[PDB]
Amino acid sequence: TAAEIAALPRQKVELVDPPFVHAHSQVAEGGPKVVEFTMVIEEKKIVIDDAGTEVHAMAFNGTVPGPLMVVHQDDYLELTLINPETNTLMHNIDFHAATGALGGGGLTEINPGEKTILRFKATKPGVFVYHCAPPGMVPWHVVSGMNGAIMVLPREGLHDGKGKALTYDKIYYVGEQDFYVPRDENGKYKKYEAPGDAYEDTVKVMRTLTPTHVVFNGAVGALTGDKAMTAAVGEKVLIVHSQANRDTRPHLIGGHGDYVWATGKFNTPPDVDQETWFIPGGAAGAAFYTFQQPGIYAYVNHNLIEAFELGAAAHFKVTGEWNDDLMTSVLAPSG
Amino acid sequence: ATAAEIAALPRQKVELVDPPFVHAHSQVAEGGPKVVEFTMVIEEKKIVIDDAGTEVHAMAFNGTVPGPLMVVHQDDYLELTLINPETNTLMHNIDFHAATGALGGGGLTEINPGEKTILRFKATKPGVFVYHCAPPGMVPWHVVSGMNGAIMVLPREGLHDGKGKALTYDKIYYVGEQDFYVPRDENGKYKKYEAPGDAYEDTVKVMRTLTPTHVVFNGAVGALTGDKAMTAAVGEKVLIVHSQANRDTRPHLIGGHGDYVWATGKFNTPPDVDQETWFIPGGAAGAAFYTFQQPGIYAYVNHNLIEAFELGAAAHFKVTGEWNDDLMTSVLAPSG
Amino acid sequence: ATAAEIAALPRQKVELVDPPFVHAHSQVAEGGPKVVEFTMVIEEKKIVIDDAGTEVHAMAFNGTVPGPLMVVHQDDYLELTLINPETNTLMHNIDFHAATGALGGGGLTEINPGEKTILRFKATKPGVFVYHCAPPGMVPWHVVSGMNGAIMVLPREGLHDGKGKALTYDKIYYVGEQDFYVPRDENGKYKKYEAPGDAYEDTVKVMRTLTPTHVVFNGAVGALTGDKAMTAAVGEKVLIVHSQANRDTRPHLIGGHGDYVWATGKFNTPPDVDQETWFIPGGAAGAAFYTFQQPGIYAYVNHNLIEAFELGAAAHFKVTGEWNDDLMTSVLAPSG
Amino acid sequence: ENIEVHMLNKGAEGAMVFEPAYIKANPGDTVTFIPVDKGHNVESIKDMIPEGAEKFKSKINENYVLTVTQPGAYLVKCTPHYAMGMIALIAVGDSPANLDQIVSAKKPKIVQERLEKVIASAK
Ligand SMILES: [Cu+2]
Ligand SMILES: [Cu+2]
Ligand SMILES: [Cu+2]
Ligand SMILES: [Cu+2]
Ligand SMILES: [Cu+2]
Ligand SMILES: [Cu+2]
Ligand SMILES: [Cu+2]
Ligand SMILES: [Gd]
Ligand SMILES: [Gd]
Ligand SMILES: [Gd]
Ligand SMILES: [Gd]
Ligand SMILES: [Gd]
Ligand SMILES: [Gd]
Ligand SMILES: [Gd]
Ligand SMILES: [Gd]
Ligand SMILES: [Gd]
Repeated sequence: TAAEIAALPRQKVELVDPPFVHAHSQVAEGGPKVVEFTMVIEEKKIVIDDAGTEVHAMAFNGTVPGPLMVVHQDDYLELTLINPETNTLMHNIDFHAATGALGGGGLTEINPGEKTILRFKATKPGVFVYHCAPPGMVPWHVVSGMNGAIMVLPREGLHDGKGKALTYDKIYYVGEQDFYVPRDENGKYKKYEAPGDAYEDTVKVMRTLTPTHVVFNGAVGALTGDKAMTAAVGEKVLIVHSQANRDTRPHLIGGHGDYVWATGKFNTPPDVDQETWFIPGGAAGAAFYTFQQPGIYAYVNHNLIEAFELGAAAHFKVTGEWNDDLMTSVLAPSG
Repeated sequence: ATAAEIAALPRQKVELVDPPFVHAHSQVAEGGPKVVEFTMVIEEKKIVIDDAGTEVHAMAFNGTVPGPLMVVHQDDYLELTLINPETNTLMHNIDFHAATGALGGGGLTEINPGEKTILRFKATKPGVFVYHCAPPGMVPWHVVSGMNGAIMVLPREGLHDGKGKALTYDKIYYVGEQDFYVPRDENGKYKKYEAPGDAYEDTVKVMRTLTPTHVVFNGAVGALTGDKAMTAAVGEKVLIVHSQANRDTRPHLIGGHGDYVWATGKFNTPPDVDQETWFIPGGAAGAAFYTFQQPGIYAYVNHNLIEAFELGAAAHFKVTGEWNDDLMTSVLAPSG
Repeated sequence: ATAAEIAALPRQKVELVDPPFVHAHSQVAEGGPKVVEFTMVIEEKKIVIDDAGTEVHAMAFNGTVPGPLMVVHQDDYLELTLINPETNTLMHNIDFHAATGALGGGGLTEINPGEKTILRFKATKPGVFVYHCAPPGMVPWHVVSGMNGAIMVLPREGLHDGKGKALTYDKIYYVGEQDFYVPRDENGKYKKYEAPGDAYEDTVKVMRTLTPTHVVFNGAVGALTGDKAMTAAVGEKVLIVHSQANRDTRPHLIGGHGDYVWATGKFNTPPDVDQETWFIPGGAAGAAFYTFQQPGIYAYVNHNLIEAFELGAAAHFKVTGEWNDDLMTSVLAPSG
Repeated sequence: ENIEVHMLNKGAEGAMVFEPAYIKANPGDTVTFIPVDKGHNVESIKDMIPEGAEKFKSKINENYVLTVTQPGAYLVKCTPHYAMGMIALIAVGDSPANLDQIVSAKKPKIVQERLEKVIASAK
């Protein structure tokens, strides 16, 4: 009833920036609760390639992809969004995990100098992608990096297809983003002064359906080198991945998705023993895998071209003891 | 069944309607197996696909892209009399993915202008499937031109979820998506031709780029909006069949979700559940069932945002009813 | 198992054949775990891919694109001695998706011309998987050049449907699809070179466009048709494994269907059923089993009609037997 | 003086190359290695640098400036792509005493073929 909804406990949660995740418990603690999160949108220029290429990013929480919010099924997410007066474009947020008002976009249009608060009940369990989508300029705001993903976990945590509980020791969220940067006649990326100045030239590139750069974390090499995730032999890790406007195909080089909710829905049984999954543009999935061998492993969109030539490849450093039973070089490379 | 048994089964002629509507039919089969009879004349004509007046010489079964959705039950035989009028200038043929033998019926239905045939096949598997003309040597051209639709063979006992519960839909719409490839001149404007053959070499060039200039539903950008926007009310269960016989799409109802979605378009294959965006691979038709809970206007389109807003893959469903704050409520409307 | 336990297991050497045929193997494992031994020499040469004489500097494991399909059971250890002959000019390496540790074996198999190594890994998961060379810094180039194939680790008890029943196939074929990117000059003619490195910069430019000039099966347009057309007779069950290690495809047997299809290529994952067109994501190999019911010629290809008729992704199976009218019959053949 | 060398994924001789791959220099000159594409570095090869010269190894993706002091030939590689042929020969001073030794030393076949070309067609 109305009194029951108004009596539920409200709890504010501080959000972190990808690929990390804020603090939350797998199994829900207590009954349903209105989770409150606040994110300010920041439109700025960020480099996304070793050649100094720059894309006027539209970012929720100042990070592409936005931060992953996590609540349980039944709990209501209440998010206060704020669009600073410094910005110059009206935005809005549509969460696939909500129902009614184009996913919240019809009741969150806020122009520079305006902020609102929208609350929706998370009625279905599973990762879902949220993204800004102002009527008439949807594709532009999403490609600019204005999209992330939220995970509504079952009140009892996650389990396999037979009911066994699957508890992960760590979870990372890798948002993939396909950009479309305009280049002049000589093939050099073009830069502009404001975000609207590159609207016509960008649309032309988007029509080609061919992204000049596909990456994770908002930049080629953002999750590789010193920023490579981490995991130790015997650790269970859930890797949520989202693509708000392009289909990808995740693959952990050297490992595999033990259980992977490809569709990103918990109710739908998770495939198992997966070498490369598939998440369709407009959707976020999740793979859970227990590391068994130490060393460096790359995780990226199989489209090899998209993972090595565009920039869709990150790397996880894992510590532990090697297991020859699983793999051993009988004869190392030699004459 | 032997020929004598098939000849003694009841025949039922069915008048087909034009998408996205579907002809009258019962979810649960009424009576035993019956030879369903459907007749479609193919008409190669010129249709506009956008507001600018772009025109494409479409090859259309039943005069509509995408062809009409035929619906029979599993076990029933579909007998279709196809007719290629003398006014047309190219031989066609029909290959139904739901049939078995003769390239889906394309090897026994090649009819040149002024010829018609009748092919009957047993619907042995339950699920939506995509049919499409495919003349040896010019397959891709006939399909991209809009010569493809989809039929739904429903389980004799109706549709049920993955555990056995019965799922009955109040209404059903069939949205056929079609990716075209229209040639443009030097100024980047679409080019028009006099006859379908004059646009064959220029089209092939565009088709090789694997990049469609327009991807839409119902045969034109904005075909399912305005007075043509689908309709549904809070508490209504609607099954939306979608097919793509030449390109992979990823359906998504803005503001809603696919409660149960047979992504593969096969009823025997358990339907995923709680889906935000599904995936139907070129050459296949799927089906999503969802009960509306909030009133207002929702857009249903291929998530490829670019394909849904810049190409033309986005329709709109108007829904009447009462808003439900419990599900969603604007605590603070956009203000300073 | 400990090193001593692995050293006491029986070893069996297997002679590999060239796709689409597979080497001899039993569905049900004969005996307990065994170290299977297979050796493949890599040969970088030039293969023609179309009728126009187009040529691609192929890097091929076993001298064939796609490499040969190795088949062991779950639990058995695959030991592969790879050898890169001095005649070659580039260092390679092999990463098997079905292995765990060392980037799939690529970190412990980098061998330059004149070097060979031996890597043994335990096949701990049942299902078809794609293997492919991936030298640090030039991964995509080696894979597109045709340096990839697939291995099938079958459940010790053979394959079974989703309820546990055993599905046994009488014939199995492996069709490796490969998307190339051949550089063309200013007039549109494909360019040919003399060495593999001479075509690296021009190829990368085409690969960036994400638009393959040719997508075929067996390394050439029209490779699995004519003398190579697969074969099957009415009543025969056949498993068709397909892999794409650099591009998403959507298999479809024209005139037939995938009775049971492990789209994800994982046996533990229940196989969809009654599938008209499946979907295998780049970087993955699946498998479809189907019992033929009608005789004649059926085409099997990537539904992307353009990719299957204009690029070259279409093979053909000739099947012998008696036609079944019950399933399909031309009541009225094409006439006036 | 300074000689600039680029590291590329693809160039005139094929994939994974140093351009130029033959560098002529004198004691006190510098060689500046610029990774135009990512994924490359430069490292001296064991026993293929002159007698009293120091070994060197740059980090991947960094611009590296080598100062050359001892006369003689130096074969350098890219650490990740050495097996794919990515090498360069630096010749310091005239008729480098150790050149024939480096040409005869054991190395990958693809390396040997590029080395032979650069000494013929790059000198
Ligand atoms: Cu926005
Ligand atoms: Cu969306
Ligand atoms: Cu036709
Ligand atoms: Cu088809
Ligand atoms: Cu290789
Ligand atoms: Cu791979
Ligand atoms: Cu290098
Ligand atoms: Gd950073
Ligand atoms: Gd740590
Ligand atoms: Gd060792
Ligand atoms: Gd109309
Ligand atoms: Gd009405
Ligand atoms: Gd109100
Ligand atoms: Gd051959
Ligand atoms: Gd035979
Ligand atoms: Gd007859």
